[PDB]
Amino acid sequence: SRYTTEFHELEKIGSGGSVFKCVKRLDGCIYAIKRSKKPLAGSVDEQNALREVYAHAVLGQHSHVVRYFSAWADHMLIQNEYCNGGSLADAISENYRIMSYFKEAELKDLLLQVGRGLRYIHSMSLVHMDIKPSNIFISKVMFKIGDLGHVTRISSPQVEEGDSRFLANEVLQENYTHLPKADIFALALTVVCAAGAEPLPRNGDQWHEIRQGRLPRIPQVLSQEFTELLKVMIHPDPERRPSAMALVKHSVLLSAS
Ligand SMILES: Cn1cc(CCO)c2c3c(c(-c4ccccc4Cl)cc21)C(=O)NC3=O
Ligand SMILES: [Cl-]
Repeated sequence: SRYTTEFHELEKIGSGGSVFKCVKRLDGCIYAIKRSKKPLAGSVDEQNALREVYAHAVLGQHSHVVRYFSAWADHMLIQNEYCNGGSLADAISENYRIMSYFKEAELKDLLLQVGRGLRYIHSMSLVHMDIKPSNIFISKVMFKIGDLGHVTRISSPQVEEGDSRFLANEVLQENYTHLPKADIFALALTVVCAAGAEPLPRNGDQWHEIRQGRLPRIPQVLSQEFTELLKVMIHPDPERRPSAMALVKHSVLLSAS
């Protein structure tokens, strides 16, 4: 196999199939390589599997999207940029336990970086559809969007919904008029997680209350300007939320730019 002869496996970094940290023998370099069961040819699962690859391959010029090098094929493999700093989810678990979270200046920088990623994705007429901390990777720290498995075209009539902790009500209601603002809503909840919040609910009354536009408790004092920008980003009306372009140019974020 090309995987075996081309790469030396260093360590398993993800299970689900598996992602390994590998050194390509020819270029000396470390890559994250994801191995999955190859779906039946011409199936709906294969189409979903191939969109991730097509997405990766138009989304390779961006500072805040994980770079793609190659993909090939009873397994499919994708070889991406290895991010040395881990996921934002793991940074956020380490913080949780030590009672020291991202401070406001770092929450702004996270928000702005990912927001530039989404601006790039959105201007490609694409949407990500699973923005959450386990799909933001760290490598000045850099934040990069990864895991392009739910990526779709912006006017798509059918959608695979992302994680329910981070899901906009209108997407759940099957309303895809404003898909870009689903990414916006998930970015805000991602930032709240990073600020120190309790694990987000997956359903039930607390789930609904957030979808009414109310921020979860944040165990630290943020400026009103900043808090207000997070709240508008979870507004029940997707049209009231900022576009990624509006986000990155927002005055609240100027001091991060
Ligand atoms: C579980 N896991 C951990 C990591 C490294 C964090 O230090 C990781 C990465 C990726 C991916 C990934 C996600 C989705 C599709 C393909 C890949 Cl290679 C998954 C990763 C990826 O594309 N780049 C990564 O670093
Ligand atoms: Cl997560």
